[PDB]
Amino acid sequence: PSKRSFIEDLLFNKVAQKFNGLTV
Amino acid sequence: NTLVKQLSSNFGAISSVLNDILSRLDPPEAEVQIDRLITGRLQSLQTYVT
Amino acid sequence: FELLHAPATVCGPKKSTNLVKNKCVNFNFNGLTGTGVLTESNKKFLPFQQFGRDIADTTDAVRDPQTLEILDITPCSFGGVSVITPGTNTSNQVAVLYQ
Amino acid sequence: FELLHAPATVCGPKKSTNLVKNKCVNFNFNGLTGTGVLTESNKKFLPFQ
Amino acid sequence: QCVNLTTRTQLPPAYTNSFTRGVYYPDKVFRSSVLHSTQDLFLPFFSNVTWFHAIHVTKRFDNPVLPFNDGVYFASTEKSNIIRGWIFGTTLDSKTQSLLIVNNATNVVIKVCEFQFCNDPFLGVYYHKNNKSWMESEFRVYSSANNCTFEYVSQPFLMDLEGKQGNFKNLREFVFKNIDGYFKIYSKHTPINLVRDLPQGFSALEPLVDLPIGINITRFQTLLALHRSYLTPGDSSSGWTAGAAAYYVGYLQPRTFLLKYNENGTITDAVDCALDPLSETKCTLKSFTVEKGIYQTSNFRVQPTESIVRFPNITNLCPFGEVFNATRFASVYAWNRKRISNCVADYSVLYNSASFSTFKCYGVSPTKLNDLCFTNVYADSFVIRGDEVRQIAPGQT
Repeated sequence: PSKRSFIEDLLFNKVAQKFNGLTV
Repeated sequence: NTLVKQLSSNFGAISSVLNDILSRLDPPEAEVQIDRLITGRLQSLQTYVT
Repeated sequence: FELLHAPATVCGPKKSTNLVKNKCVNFNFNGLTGTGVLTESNKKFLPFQQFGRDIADTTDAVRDPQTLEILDITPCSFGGVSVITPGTNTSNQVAVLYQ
Repeated sequence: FELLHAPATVCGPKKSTNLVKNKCVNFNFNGLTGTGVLTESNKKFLPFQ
Repeated sequence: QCVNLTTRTQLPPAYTNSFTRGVYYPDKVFRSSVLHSTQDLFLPFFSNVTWFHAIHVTKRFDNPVLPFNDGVYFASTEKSNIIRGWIFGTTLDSKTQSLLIVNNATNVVIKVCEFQFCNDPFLGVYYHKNNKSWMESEFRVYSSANNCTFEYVSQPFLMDLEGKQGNFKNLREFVFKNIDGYFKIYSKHTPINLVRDLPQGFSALEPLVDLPIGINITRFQTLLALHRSYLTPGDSSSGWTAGAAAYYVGYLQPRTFLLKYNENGTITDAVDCALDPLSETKCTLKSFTVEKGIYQTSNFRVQPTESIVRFPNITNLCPFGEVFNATRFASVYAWNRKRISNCVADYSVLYNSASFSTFKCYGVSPTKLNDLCFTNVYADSFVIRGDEVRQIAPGQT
């Protein structure tokens, strides 16, 4: 489904607060 | 998580929620506790941004 | 007398009102006040308890002293205001962006 | 001699001194305590300021 | 009460729109080639104010008593000198010190006494045929004055008092404020040339004279004038002409404008800071030319509306007969502890039974007891000597 190779898809699996003023 | 633990502290007072201190102490007398909460939070902001 | 150490049983000359949901109005349960939207919560508490905290040590849900139900607290203070302008030389029109 | 809530407009004349220039001395104009040199200026300000 | 006018055709006032007006000097600091922004009560741009008219050529003569709020912007398009003076006060019934600022044809006398105003004060002159002088005839302003607190006499002059009908000539703009009793006056005259409405552009209100008066202005009223020629009989029925002037009554609101200082030191432009999204960016970044990019302003908050309270069913009253003012309490060493719960308690019902000489609450405000919920109330009663009450305190010995 994504435009990535088999090596790029293998390493992707390994890798309330905003209410207090911690926006992301 | 460090800034989360600082909000629950009293910083020398008896409570941490601003809606609890004003409900039991009048602003003319609660000024000695609100100033400690603001100053005690400015130290965590300067440390976090550093 | 103590403050916020036992369920309400004394209180004073304060009459109770109705219960409104899906609104970001103020609330008061056993002296503890706050601001948040009272919605539904699938989690249940314990019969020998009342208040409830979380990971951030905040009041997320408080048991009602009448219906004895579970209502989650969600403050509506969540959002920001932004504006993008292409410049005062091109045109005098902007676009309000919500965070 | 009465003292009420009305703004008191009867005070006392303040004693004025001289004017020293080209020296780093202390001055006090309109309650503004400052220490500097009162050098001449050519530009003008506003009559109501 | 007095002698007013008859057959008055009152017309409902209309609504107008401002054109960037009501910008005065917030401070007395000279600035040049530097931008400055402060918080002060100004006039919001593109606002909706009440527009009053005085057309007669019909039969209209309206002058209500509008309340005086924090800063009132007054702009009158006087074309033939119709508006004379203004009055200020609270009740206006010879009871409080009222501010009388009237601009007659002789001297600009400003007195602060206890005048007795009628239901409709105005000025009445009679224009003769042999002479062209606009002398003062009927003077229906006040009845008498007893005690006064301020007097002022201006220089003797001769007012023109024209009577040309058609287009407007002068434009008087006054800003009546009252900050801590100090009545600020900002006068600014500018000749105009149009039919009606309000001219555009930008003006600067210059101060006149400050009069420290210790009163409390609540309401005000703008007075007019009546020009009676030789053709009118001179009675108060229909022989009166109010002209065809108009005046704007606007109230100042606490806003924030970005003042502009050029090389001369005068304000020539004003930028909003909390109104339009485009004007807010120029005031936040302090720059009139904003580059093409993305910027941030304030946050987003939703203010609450209602407030519900949920307390358990407590339909019992705590007995104050055996707890307070009983027949005999215990000593200081063998004090008795009583548990009070499952009942509604209150201290405002204790002043009628016994006058408390010392009601000090430690660790809690005494006025916040009826706003919280008591928990485990223990009654610790003991009778000691009056010289030992000061020792009973959380911190003494």
